[PDB]
Amino acid sequence: GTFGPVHFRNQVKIRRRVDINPGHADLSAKEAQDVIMEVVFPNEVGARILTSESQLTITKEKKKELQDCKIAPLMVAYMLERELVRKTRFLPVAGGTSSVYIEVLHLTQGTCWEQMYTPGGEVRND
Amino acid sequence: GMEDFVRQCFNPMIVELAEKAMKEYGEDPKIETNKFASICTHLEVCFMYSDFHFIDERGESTIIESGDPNVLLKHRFEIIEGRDRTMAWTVVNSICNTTGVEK
Amino acid sequence: MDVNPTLLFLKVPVQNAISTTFPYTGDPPYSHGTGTGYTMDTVNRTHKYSEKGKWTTNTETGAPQLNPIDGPLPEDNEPSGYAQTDCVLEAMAFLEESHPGIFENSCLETMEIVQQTRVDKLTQGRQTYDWTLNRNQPAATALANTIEVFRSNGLTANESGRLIDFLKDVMDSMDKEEMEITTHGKKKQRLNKRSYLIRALTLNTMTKDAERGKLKRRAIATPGMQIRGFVYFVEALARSICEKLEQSGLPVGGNEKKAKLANVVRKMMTNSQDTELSFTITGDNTKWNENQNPRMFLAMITYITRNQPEWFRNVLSIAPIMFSNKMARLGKGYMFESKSMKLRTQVPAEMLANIDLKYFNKSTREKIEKIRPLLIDGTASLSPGMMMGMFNMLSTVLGVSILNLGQKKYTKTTYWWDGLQSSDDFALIVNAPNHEGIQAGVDRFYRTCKLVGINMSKKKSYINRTGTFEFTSFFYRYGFVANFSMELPSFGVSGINESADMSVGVTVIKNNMINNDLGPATAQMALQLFIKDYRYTYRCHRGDTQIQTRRAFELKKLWEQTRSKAGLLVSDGGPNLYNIRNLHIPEVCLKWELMDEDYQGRLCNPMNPFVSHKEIDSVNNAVVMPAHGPAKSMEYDAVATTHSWIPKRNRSILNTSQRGILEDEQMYQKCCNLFEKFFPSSSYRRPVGISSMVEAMVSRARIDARIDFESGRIKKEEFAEIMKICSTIEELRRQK
RNA sequence: AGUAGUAACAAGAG
RNA sequence: CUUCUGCU
Repeated sequence: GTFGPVHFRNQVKIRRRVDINPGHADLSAKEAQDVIMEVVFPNEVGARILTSESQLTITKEKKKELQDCKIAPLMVAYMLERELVRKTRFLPVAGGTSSVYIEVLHLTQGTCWEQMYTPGGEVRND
Repeated sequence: GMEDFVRQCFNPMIVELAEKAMKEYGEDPKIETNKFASICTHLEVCFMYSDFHFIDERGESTIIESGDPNVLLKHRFEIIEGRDRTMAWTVVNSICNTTGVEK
Repeated sequence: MDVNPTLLFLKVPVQNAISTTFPYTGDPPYSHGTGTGYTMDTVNRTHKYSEKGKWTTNTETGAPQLNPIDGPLPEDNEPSGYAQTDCVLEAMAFLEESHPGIFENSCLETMEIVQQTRVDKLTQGRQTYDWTLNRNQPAATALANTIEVFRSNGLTANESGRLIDFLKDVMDSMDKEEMEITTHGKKKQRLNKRSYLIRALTLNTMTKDAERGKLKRRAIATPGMQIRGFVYFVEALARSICEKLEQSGLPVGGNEKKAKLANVVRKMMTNSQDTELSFTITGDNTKWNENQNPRMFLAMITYITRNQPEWFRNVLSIAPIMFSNKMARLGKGYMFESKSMKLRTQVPAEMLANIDLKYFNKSTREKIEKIRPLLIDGTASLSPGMMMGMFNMLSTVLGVSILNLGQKKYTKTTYWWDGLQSSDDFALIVNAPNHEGIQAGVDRFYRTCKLVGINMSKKKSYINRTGTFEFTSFFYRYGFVANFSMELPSFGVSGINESADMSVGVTVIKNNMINNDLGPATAQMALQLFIKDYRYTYRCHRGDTQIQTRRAFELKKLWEQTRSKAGLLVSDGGPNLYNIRNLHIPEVCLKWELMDEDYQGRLCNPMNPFVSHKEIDSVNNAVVMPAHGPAKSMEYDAVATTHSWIPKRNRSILNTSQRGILEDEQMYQKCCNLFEKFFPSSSYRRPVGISSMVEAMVSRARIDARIDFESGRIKKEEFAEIMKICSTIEELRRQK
């Protein structure tokens, strides 16, 4: 991340719904669970079947990454759910509402100041 | 009428399996008697399609009516039918994920 | 030079400095002893506030009942529960007219809920009165005990797993002539129909501990398993209705609630005419629960469920019917002492109906004399009022209906009103051409509330110009003011475990910075104070410190062995690396790049014995109770580490008659934990099926053994042994 | 005695 | 006596 100057201003934070976990943009709740189940409990999947190129790619990548993993399956499923299912919460925001910005909301937007911050990594085109 | 005929013309576990499946399906066993008999015939035939059939050490299919418990015989057929959906589909996934056959 | 902090209000507006007026840095006033006195006082007050009603005697329970509905109108500002059914129905009808289809849509959704709700949902929550033991038990334990009792008595319809079937079973049990229960010496007890009914409608009572802002203590009530089933559907319907009401701020919570209130109030202030004077009334309603009669909720449920299927109306209306016949258990009892003989003793509440009055003081003697007529089998009949009513959403709907009645099209006058209502708290905005109009509107609103039984507390309410008010401890001064004192108890060590505490502490600091106006300098100092408290509480001081503690040797050895000290977790004596930059990063991930590989492997070893995982519903989640309001579920980001252990459990039940229950719990765990070894997804998703566990586990074992053999994960000898054992298990189940 | 305050503690169950 | 317990 990159830090810019801190500007003292009269911050007016409005309460609205913002993204906590962006999840996967091409998968819905159901799609996420379908991949989760298939990756963590391939035998207990049930009648559900993967029906999307995105689901197949994610399942293949996670299975390749989770080879010989002795971690407790419940933790793996919980972490996958965190990474995939979209989660939103009402927060008093003044700047960007993206997850990359909401997570550092405490550091960037204050009651009488704003910290110019540019989170690392790539940003979603949308 | 019909329920008594099914009780008298089928094995205890067969009628038990059929009736339980009826309960999980939603229909009452004492009302939809034709369905009950059809289910019992189906279950019976499915289970017969695996009775006495085993695989020996050479991988060849053999038939053993008097099943010896000390003989290392692997059943040739695994009955998916007669179990709860969940358990059945669990067996389906176990077979697909290990053998590789499409689900 | 007498310093006086109150004089600070001469310059800073009270609201901007409201945090100063909160003593939340001190210990909350706990309650000492039994809650019998408070419960009897609450019953006596509830019956006194409806003393002019009709007295009847129940034909089933045989206990006296009071019906204040349609009683005389209030001739004084004294709190009155004589609600008028026609006025309540008229208010509901006007509410429906103002929001067409609200009841139809809410009923459609609630109906579906009823169809899809499972029995497990009753496991949520805590401290339910288990009628099989006459004691408070966890919701899951009370539910299981009730289910086991019903099965032993022939009520076998709850096996479908649908909550409506369990409710049906409850109804059949109510019609049962005799009930059989088990006690433990595993004795059997028989309950007659009357006694069953009394113990099925009984509500246990305790004292509200750690309540702030009140001098006198109060008593709260918990219902049994039978009532909880219908209460869930009634609350679901009320919630569905409240979601569509603009003035109802109850269903929402957190920032969503503040956002709703700010938007609603803003719009209310806006649509107001420029030529119309505006005033705002702030204040609670006195004796809210003691005056909300269950018959009124029955009337509202019947009106809401108009045109709906008869089964839906019956299932929704069962809850108010049972609550109208509810009996409150007095409680622990009373304690006596002899100074001359120097000895103490305890009299159970069940003995108060027959005990002599010479042992009590004047106040308790009067309370006993006044409650004696209503005392039935150690429980007092409590038909009037709603003792610690769970119908918070329904009461909010009623209050909103009264609020909605203040539109200019209903008042048919120059003045009009609107506002916000949540439970017993409200904020009313009245617009009128002049002060006379404001007074007329206030009087009309007060009288209409009295009509419905609701009654504004003139003692703790005030009216001022529109723009500033207080609602549920949120102080609005042209915009909600960020009060920080309310969140002070949330600081410090949460007390979950060595790992969850750190993540929760930093998460609390971050949340307060975001929401409660915590300055960055204050955030830094807070972080420092929290780390110091954390270290002094878990004895995890820095390895290079000379502080002496029973855990100092292991920490010292670990500090000497590690090469990169900065990588050690704070729980292992490592230095604190947190700051405003990374309050959102879990410490394991924050120090991962600095941790030594050997220590990193030891700390995150998945085979470690300390880490334990329950259902996913209880993974990385904790229950935190703030200064005001009920318990809330807080989700924290933490990595599974050896520090994520579980604290010891209370063993006081180990030397009592009910010790067998704990043993049973152990047995159940011994079986459920084994099932997890057969069905790995048992925790992530609830398993389904009608077959016995043993049958499912043996079948799964046979399938897995075959699949492993075919794949080659096991040898011929291992497979032969497995099946041999499976056949032995089947024979063991058959032999019995 | 003391804590404390509408009722307790100043150990309790074997 | 000794055993058991500090939210049951």
